[PDB]
Amino acid sequence: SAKAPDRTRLIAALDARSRRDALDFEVMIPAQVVQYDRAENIATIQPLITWVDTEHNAVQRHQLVDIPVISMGAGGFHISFPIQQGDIGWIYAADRDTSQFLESLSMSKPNTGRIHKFEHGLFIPDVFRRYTINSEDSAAMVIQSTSGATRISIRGDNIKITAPSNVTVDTPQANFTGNVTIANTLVVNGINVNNHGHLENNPPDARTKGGMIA
Amino acid sequence: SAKAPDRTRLIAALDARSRRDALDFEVMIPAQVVQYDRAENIATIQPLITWVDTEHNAVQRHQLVDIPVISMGAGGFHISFPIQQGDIGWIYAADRDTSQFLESLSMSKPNTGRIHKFEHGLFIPDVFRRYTINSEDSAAMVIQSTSGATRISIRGDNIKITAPSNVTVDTPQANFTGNVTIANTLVVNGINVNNHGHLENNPPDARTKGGMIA
Amino acid sequence: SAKAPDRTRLIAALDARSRRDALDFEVMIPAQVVQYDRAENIATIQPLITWVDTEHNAVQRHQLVDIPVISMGAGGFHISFPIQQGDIGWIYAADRDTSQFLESLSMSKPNTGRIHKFEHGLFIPDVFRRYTINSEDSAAMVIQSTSGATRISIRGDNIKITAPSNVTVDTPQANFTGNVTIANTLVVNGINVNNHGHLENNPPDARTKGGMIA
Amino acid sequence: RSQTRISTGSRVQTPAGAIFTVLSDVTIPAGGVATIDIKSQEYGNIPLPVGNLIIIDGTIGWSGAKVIASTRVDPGSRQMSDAELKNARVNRLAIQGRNSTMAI
Amino acid sequence: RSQTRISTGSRVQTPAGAIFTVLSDVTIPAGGVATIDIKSQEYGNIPLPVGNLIIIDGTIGWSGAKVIASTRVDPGSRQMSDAELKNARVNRLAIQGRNSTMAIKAYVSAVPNVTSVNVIENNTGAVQVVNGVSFTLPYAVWVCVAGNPDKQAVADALWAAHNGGTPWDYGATNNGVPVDGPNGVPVRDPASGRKYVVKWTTPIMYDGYVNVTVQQGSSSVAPEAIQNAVVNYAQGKVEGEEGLVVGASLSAFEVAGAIAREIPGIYIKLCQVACVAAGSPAPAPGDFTSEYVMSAFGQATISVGNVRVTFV
Amino acid sequence: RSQTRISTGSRVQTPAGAIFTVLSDVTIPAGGVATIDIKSQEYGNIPLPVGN
Repeated sequence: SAKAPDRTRLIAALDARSRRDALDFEVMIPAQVVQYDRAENIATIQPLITWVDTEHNAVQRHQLVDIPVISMGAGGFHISFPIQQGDIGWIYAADRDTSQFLESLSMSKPNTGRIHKFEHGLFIPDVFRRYTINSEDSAAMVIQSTSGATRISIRGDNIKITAPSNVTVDTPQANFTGNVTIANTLVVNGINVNNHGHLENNPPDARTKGGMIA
Repeated sequence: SAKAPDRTRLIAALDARSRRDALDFEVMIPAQVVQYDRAENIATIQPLITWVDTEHNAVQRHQLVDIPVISMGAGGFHISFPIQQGDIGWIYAADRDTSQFLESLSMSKPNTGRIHKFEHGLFIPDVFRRYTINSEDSAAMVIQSTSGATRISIRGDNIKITAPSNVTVDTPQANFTGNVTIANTLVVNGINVNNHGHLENNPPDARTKGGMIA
Repeated sequence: SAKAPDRTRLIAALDARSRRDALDFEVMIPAQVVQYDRAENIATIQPLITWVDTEHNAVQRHQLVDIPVISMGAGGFHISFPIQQGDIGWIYAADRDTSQFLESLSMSKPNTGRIHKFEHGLFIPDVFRRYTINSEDSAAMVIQSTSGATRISIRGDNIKITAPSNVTVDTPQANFTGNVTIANTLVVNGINVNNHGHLENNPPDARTKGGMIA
Repeated sequence: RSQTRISTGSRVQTPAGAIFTVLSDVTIPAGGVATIDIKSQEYGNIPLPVGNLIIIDGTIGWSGAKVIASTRVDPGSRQMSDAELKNARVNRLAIQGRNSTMAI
Repeated sequence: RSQTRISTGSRVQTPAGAIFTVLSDVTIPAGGVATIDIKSQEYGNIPLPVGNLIIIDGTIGWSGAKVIASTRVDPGSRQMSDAELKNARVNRLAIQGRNSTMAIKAYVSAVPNVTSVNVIENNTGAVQVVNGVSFTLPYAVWVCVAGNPDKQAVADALWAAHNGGTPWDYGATNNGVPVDGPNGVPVRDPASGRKYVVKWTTPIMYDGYVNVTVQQGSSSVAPEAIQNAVVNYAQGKVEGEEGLVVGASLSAFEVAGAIAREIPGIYIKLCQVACVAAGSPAPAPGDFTSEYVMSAFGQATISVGNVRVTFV
Repeated sequence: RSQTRISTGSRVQTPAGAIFTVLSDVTIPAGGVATIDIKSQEYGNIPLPVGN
């Protein structure tokens, strides 16, 4: 992969050296996940950009193991996603070796001299256009599922916490302050406000007729 | 752009060569969005860092088209924002041409030989200081609006979901495990539990006086 | 830091020069927060990758003051976390000086010629291992606290909004549409619907005994 | 799943194991593979029938182990028998002979 | 496990300890091992037992702590002695001798971290009291050793300067402080036979105070250079006048002389001193007198704040 | 908090103060430190007794 009119001018070899030195300057490419575990936050990663020789063949790159995955958290308030094999994202490169920094998470020396290499880097997940946004969530922060049915659609004024199954909340002490529009029964402690009743003494144990009417 | 004592010592030309080779090494600058569509997640982008010539004039950079925008999603659980023209962020550069990878989302060769150029890269949105955080949400993950009125303020113990208009939830099967403190009416199925009554046999159809009285 | 057989061959000299010029190429390293304020989104930062001299002593890097911190927002819908002293993440570097761009958020020249130095750049937080995920949130977008107690777990179908203390909602016009499963009292407007009652005319001022019962 | 258990993966048992893998093997999708190993030192060693510790991994592999079917050879060691060769010589003074108690 | 710690590994204590690893170690599979280390320079601040920070190391090295079970040794430095060597010359002028009161004093002074010593021979043996400090036995030598040396080393030195048939009398209750109560340090005789007994005592601690009245005359201003002079004299850095030693007595005239030799031209007016026991609060202005008897057993100490100077 | 107040950080007053810090000093974490000042020019200037 060279040119004949090189080796003739000094600047020819100089620019060839500049190109070869900037070609190995690994910075940032798309990548796919070969392996991952959520407890350790390190994922085996196969880059998605091939190499090509003079004969014009693609040589697939090498898998990168134990690459930390970003979580975007401060004060412990991190954001997690279920990274699985087949996901795609972008892998970055570190200025220096982070193998010694990974195990300690503190001020540490670079273990090796491998500068600007994809051996040490990150993996920011990204779904690209592989997502469907509902028309009602046009201009709204939508945090949704794959196709999108459990979307949290925060708008400029209102919010819409959609889900197809349930909104099971484990909090015990809602301090809600506002009017509701629950168009259904209640089954409050198994009593069903919509069809509940009362008992009195005249008539005694008078099971009041009907259910719940204003 | 040059200095006179260059072209005299070899190392002068060498470090000038290094400076010029590192000046074209595009990595990352702030940028603005001129076009965007949420269906395909590609945005026309105008970089926000001018080039400056010898005469000390700013020549504006060129608009970059079809730049993928990050979404931070894994397993289909992505996060989206209403990317509109005028928002600002940071644009990155790829180690190789990712145009062939963009349309395929799989292992592909670099289409051209353009290395480390802003022609191919990402755009991570970033609001910088253009937001207002309420005092109540000091140490709390606040996911909010521009000024901040629909903030989700997740604290270490409690969570406040504010919204000035409505907190509509489209799921049919809430499983809230606890109690509420809703200090208003209920209008459950249009019956207004707060002002509801009952009827019995003696007196027949005796409309219970008042609404709700404990 | 030099080798004897350098200074003998030209490409020995040239690759020494290339190594030095690539070593000065500041791109991306892990770092820590020394100071921060949420109002201005700039944080004093101490890099977490030491320098190394020939003696094999590590010299701590210099604090990088007034580095903007990413927020990931577009259209004003940004995401914020309580960035505090002692929290770790990764600091990036800008192609040119962004000092003139910081105070204006507009198209401006690079103030100086400092290229690819860590001292202008961003800081993206990341928690790495420092978080605990509950087994119930295995495959689910789960956003929690440090250890994880206020997790919003958006699953493929259902939503689990956990909170140890309260799930206070400040919205005034809830439009929830679906069956609820509140397993406790209601204290609706301080009336305790669970132990509620009614009063009729025959008997007059008759406290209907018991609460809600079918 | 599909971990590349690469050559000389350092492992260790109780009495300073230092056991390497002879050749690199890739994990089968089932999750159970068998590797061939050698000992760093050249001394008579008795590996325990329980997996004790591993050194090198991609953090995905849980652990190795030793089964009953595993082939263990206690190896000879130089001489170590250097002062006790003088002891063993009197006993094995009739190796070249046969058909006798001393030869046996 | 199986990690080799390289030599000259840095290890900084919380108040900038700057300890160095001197010898290489290898971590056994147990996960916890023991290493040895040294202070970087002449002085090392006392390391509070905490988890020592790791600065320069290999990839695997996790952490290292400190426990009381670790050993210690106390440095002593700073010519050592520069100009108080002239004072120590008259004391250790008979180091090369043995089996005498002066030789005992010289050798036990030559022990490190021994600020001062007192030796009484009580040679007119009739029990009684001789030169202060009562003596139970007729013939016996009493040794009061100040400072904070090691008991083993000072016992070895005391046995080396043995005199022969003189026992060690250190009783009389308040007379000194017994180092180990009855049946003191055993030590072993270099001429091999039995484990003998050597008895010496530690002087009673005393806290001293000074009140000074000066005029700040001659247009020479010195606000708080007085207590530095007083503490220097007490510690014995002056030439020809040993500081607060076991046989010393806190004297107003001596304090005044030290203050004057350090800085003249202030016209010192009052130099009351007084003194209290190791504990106790300030002795109130009523106690401040011109002298303290300060019997042979007992050592006074002047703190930096115990000197108060007043300008008139 | 613990800010490295670099040497010759300048300040201004109402009557064109232009007074620099003398030497490098890092403020104590309490929230107040004592510094020294030098005026730029060689004319009699009287700063007002109010923080400006």
